[PDB]
Amino acid sequence: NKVTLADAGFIKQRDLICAQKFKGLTVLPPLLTDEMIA
Amino acid sequence: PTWRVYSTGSNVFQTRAGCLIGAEYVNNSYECDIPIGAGICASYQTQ
Ligand SMILES: *[C@@H]1O[C@H](CO)[C@@H](O)[C@H](O)[C@H]1NC(C)=O
Repeated sequence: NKVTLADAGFIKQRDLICAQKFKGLTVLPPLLTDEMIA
Repeated sequence: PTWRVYSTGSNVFQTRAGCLIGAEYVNNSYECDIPIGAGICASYQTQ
């Protein structure tokens, strides 16, 4: 709760900072989720 | 209406990395063979 993530590679549905997807910048989610790192 | 002109109609599974079209989602847990993302993996196993 002290590291604020930006995108985390999740699916996108007043405009947020994630409007870089429309210009071709897509963030991929990691293979190992946090439930597996835990 | 779509730039990719091929057609793929099969079992649909929704992951947090995207939609997986072409693979069945079993309930077992095996070693990761082909990584996809967001936890799940893919493999070529018999039944
Ligand atoms: C995807 O579509 C479903 C069906 O309406 C919806 O419930 C869900 O919130 C949407 N987004 C994600 C990230 O699954």
